[PDB]
Amino acid sequence: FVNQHLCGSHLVEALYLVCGERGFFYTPKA
Amino acid sequence: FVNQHLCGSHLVEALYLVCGERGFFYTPKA
Amino acid sequence: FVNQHLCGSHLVEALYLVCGERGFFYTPKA
Amino acid sequence: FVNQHLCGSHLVEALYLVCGERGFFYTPKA
Amino acid sequence: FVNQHLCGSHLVEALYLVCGERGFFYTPKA
Amino acid sequence: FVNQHLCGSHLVEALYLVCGERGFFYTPKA
Amino acid sequence: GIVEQCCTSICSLYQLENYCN
Amino acid sequence: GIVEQCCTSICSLYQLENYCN
Amino acid sequence: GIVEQCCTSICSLYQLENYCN
Amino acid sequence: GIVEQCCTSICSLYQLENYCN
Amino acid sequence: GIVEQCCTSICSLYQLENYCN
Amino acid sequence: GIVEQCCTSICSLYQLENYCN
Ligand SMILES: [Zn+2]
Ligand SMILES: [Zn+2]
Repeated sequence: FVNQHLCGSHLVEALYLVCGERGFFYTPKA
Repeated sequence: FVNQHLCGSHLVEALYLVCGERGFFYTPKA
Repeated sequence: FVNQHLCGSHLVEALYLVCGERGFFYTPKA
Repeated sequence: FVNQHLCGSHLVEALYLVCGERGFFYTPKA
Repeated sequence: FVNQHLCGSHLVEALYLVCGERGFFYTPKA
Repeated sequence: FVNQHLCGSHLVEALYLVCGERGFFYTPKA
Repeated sequence: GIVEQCCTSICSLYQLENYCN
Repeated sequence: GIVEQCCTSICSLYQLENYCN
Repeated sequence: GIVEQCCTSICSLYQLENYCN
Repeated sequence: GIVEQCCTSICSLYQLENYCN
Repeated sequence: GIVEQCCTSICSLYQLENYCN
Repeated sequence: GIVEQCCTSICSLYQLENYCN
């Protein structure tokens, strides 16, 4: 795996890919 | 607004759009 | 619902989500 | 170019790619 | 067809659309 | 990491995330 | 849960707001 | 319409151009 | 217009509803 | 190939790495 | 946090795993 | 190359066809 520049909805798609049926929390600072 | 079939990554994009700065949880076990 | 920064194809995905089977027009200035 | 099955939001991304600056209408009732 | 500004994952989606079952190579410089 | 059903453009986004700077090939005939 | 409401069945943007933090 | 052509059936990028403004 | 506003500034899902059919 | 592994069946991110250049 | 880091800097899929349930 | 051009400049769907198999 390589480092990622992920902004906006692209970060949520990556979380979905990584976590799958395990689920995930999306929690931005402010 | 309209009722959608939203699945897989589409469901997570929808949560991002709707929740944004508040953040969200995606928990398909629940 | 929260305010949205939506550029490019991200704006069209949001329109699809909001309008659904109602359909929509995508009409950029210039 | 090739023939694709294009559905839901994928169809709208395809219209954005193909039409761009011209804009488009998505009217699934029609 | 119109000219495209395509960065990141948006370029890969366009390749998928253009090439389909023919497949494609995604080969960034560096 | 988890096991996903990944199809069509979703499979290509996954390859982009995983491969990034290395690039990738998408060859569904193979 | 969310999958059952929004993927098997159909759900509104208002129902989706139930999953905001 | 578009759904029938491009989702049930299969359609080309040229057919998609029919829906540009 | 909407395209311009949502990108150079900010816009709401309620503004986007103005573009449905 | 990839479709059979990752779309009909299920595949891991590690299997996806087999398709990096 | 993660949201901020992945966007203003860079992050890895292994860092993202910290956010699964 | 193509990746660089489409992002730092602009490119066409016909240029992208050069990358199909
Ligand atoms: Zn983007
Ligand atoms: Zn999809």
